[PDB]
Parts: sequence; C-alpha cells; structure tokens
Amino acid sequence: GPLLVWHRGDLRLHDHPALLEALARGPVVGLVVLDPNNLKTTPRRRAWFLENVRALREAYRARGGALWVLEGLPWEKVPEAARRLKAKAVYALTSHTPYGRYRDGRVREALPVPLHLLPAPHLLPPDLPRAYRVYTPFSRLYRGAAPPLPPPEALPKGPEEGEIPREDPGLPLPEPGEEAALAGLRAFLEAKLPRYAEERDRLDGEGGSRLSPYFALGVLSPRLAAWEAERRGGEGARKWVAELLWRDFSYHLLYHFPWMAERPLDPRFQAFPWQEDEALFQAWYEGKTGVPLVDAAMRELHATGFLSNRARMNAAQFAVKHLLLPWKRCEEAFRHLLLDGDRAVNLQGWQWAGGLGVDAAPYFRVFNPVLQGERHDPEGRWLKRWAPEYPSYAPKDPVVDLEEARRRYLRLARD
Ligand SMILES: Cc1cc2nc3c(=O)[nH]c(=O)nc-3n(C[C@H](O)[C@H](O)[C@H](O)COP(=O)(O)OP(=O)(O)OC[C@H]3O[C@@H](n4cnc5c(N)ncnc54)[C@H](O)[C@@H]3O)c2cc1C
Repeated sequence: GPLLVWHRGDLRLHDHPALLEALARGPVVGLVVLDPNNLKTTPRRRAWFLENVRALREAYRARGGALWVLEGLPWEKVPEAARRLKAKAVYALTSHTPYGRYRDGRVREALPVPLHLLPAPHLLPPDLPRAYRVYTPFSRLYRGAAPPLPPPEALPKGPEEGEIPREDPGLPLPEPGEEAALAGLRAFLEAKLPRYAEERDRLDGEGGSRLSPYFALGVLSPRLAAWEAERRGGEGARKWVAELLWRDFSYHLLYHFPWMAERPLDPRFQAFPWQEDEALFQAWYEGKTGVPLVDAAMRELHATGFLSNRARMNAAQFAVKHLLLPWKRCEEAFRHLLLDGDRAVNLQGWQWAGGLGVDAAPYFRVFNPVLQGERHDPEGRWLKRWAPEYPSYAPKDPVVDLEEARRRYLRLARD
C-alpha cells in the first residue's frame, strides 16, 4: 500500500518534511484537494493557486511520480483518495490557522488510517510559548536558519487521477511553480541582495525579491530562502532575513492573539469613530482620491495584483488615518486583490500601518502623501506609470483636506 502526501499551502518538492517522511517509509502518491473554502475567492487568486497546482503536477511527472487532484470538501475527498489507493497513512504539514485546525480535525475523524502532521518549515514557529506583541524581543530568539531538506531525485510510479481547471486570472500572472521561484531567488541573492538595505524602500519595489506570491502558497520554503541568504551573509542578508521574520511574526501574532482579526491589538482603539462612507470607500478602492501616491498604488494593485511594501503602507494608512474608513472592510478588499494575499500577514500589515497596536507602532506617525512619493521615487517614474494624469505628487482635487484630515485623526487619537 502507498502513503499519501497531502499538499496544502506547500506546493513544492524542496524542503518538504511530509514528503520526505512518507518517502522514507515507502512509495508515495501526492494529493491536492481543491477546497471551496479556499477557492471561492477572486479570479486572480484562484488562478494563481490552480496554476501552481498544475506546476506541482508537472514537477511530479518530471520525476516519474503521481499527483492526484480532487475537488470538494477535504473530509470527503482525502478519505476517498485513501480508500481508492489503499493508502496506509496520510502525511501533511501542520496548520495552525482556525480553518486549518477545523479541517484537519474533521479529516482525522473521517480517515480510517492515521493522519501524520509534521511541523512546517519556519524561521521561528508561530506556536512559541511566550507571546510577544513587539518584534524586537521576538526576533532575538532567532539564531540562524536550520538546513533545508533536499528534494527527491525521482519518485516512485503510481496512478494519476483528477483534472486541474483553467481559470481566467484577468491579468498577467508571474511564472508559476517551484523552478521559477528558485530561479527568482538566485537572481535576487546574486544581484539585489547586496544593496537591499538601501533599495528596499523604493515605491516601485524593484529593490525587493518580489517572491511574496510564491511564499504565500508555499512554493518556496522560508527556511530555504533564509539559509541561502545567510550563506551570502552581509548587511543585505541580515536585513532581508529580518523581513522573512516579519512574516513569521505575523503568524505568531494571529496564533497568540486570534481576536486581532476582530479588533485592534491595542484596546484604546476598540471604539474608534470609524466613519463608513460608501462614497469615500470607492474613491480609495478605485484609487480616485486625487492623491498621486495612493491613486498610483491602488491602480497598480488592481492591474498587477502586486504592490511594494512602501506603497502598501501608504495606501493602507491613508484609508485608516486620513479617510477614517473602517479597517476591517478595507483589509478584506485589499487581500482579495493581492496575489500574495495572506490573512495573517495582511492583518498585521494593516494593524501596523494603521497604528492599531502591532509592534506598539505609534499612532502619531502619519505619512505625507507628497513627501513620501518624492523621497521614495526619484524622477517620479513610478507615478508616471500608474497615474500619468498627475504632474507630480501634488494633491489635485483631493477627496479630503490632507491638512485637516491629519489634524482630525491626531485629535481623535490623542483622546
Ligand atoms: C498594509 C500591508 C498589507 C500587507 N499584506 C501582505 C499580504 O497579504 N501578503 C504578503 O505576502 N505580504 C504583505 N505585506 C507585507 C509586504 O508588503 C510584502 O511581503 C512585500 O511587499 C513583498 O515584496 P517582496 O517579495 O519583494 O519583499 P522582500 O522585500 O523581498 O521581502 C522578502 C520576504 O519577506 C516577507 N516580508 C517583507 N516585508 C514584510 C512585512 N512587512 N511583513 C511581513 N512579511 C514581510 C515577504 O514574505 C517577502 O516576500 C503587507 C504589508 C502591508 C504594509
């Protein structure tokens, strides 16, 4: 009987504990279940997922192995695959998300054979005992990346089943799959890593790796990335790895403070006068606020599904501090437009850029839409690409009075 390796947010063969744990015991067959709880989202994200699932199968085939793809509820499809294959056991990577736990508990209940869950690779586990709300103390626990596990050279033969739907992303998608991700990592490390600390703030984000869409679906292991970067060493690597840690910190936060999905980490904001004005929401959502920077960010986001970190913190804080739009609605809409949309990470980003309690970031910090755009975009090349209509980062008929908007917020916050 074979062993089933059930892939979830880990569409890769490199550094995969569940794959190697099963392979060491006997022949394996891979499995992906197209779950409605995950796929009932926007076309761009659904396609990104499906195309990376298609790539994993090609990766299995290239090695002579078999990847089954089934559609439906995990607690019905996993047991079905196990029965049909007469699998002895199922192996997967542990998930600590609310849905992940519910799902796996349900699957364990319906499965007649063992479900073995192994720790997913992280720089720092999210289920650490101590619960930190600040980054520095959390990051100190990190003592360098452990070595990544190797991918199999070849896979045992097995029967293949299931078809992989083709969805219209509505936009240009990056190259899907692990090979593309690995090629991207090498390019970044050799070319951009050295100056990362000095270029990581550009509004166009060309100083970054642009690997978030891959990390989001586990096409690239963070442990492998950290390991490679640290092999290069230097200020660049230290800084880039620090950002990988911010991702783990995001999972750590949501795991220890589940309620932050519902309310701000900082209690003294639980009752902020969020003015829900449908008219303003659309202006922001469509990037029609009249503010060069924000409009540029939202426009690129709608067209590409990607946005540099600097742009995200600008477009995000603008909505929360200036327009006072409720964060909950804005964060969901933001996530749905991102190819790398990750609930935990997006939530930390919003509660951080929105001065809602993450890393005890100060509320009094308020970005200056025009300065920001000039200090992080030289010949205004970025602005000229997403909002040519604007001659500069100067407000041309703003949906609100920046100056008053600032005073307004600071006033509200101060109390
Ligand atoms: C309001 C807001 C929302 C965000 N939502 C998401 C989201 O849904 N999904 C997502 O992947 N990232 C999110 N980020 C974090 C971040 O902006 C990206 O990970 C980054 O822009 C990816 O570009 P890159 O791959 O070139 O990053 P690089 O600079 O090359 O960094 C490498 C990796 O480190 C991680 N990383 C970098 N910055 C951060 C950060 N601030 N927090 C957590 N991890 C980080 C990412 O995995 C990234 O791929 C958000 C940030 C903000 C301010």
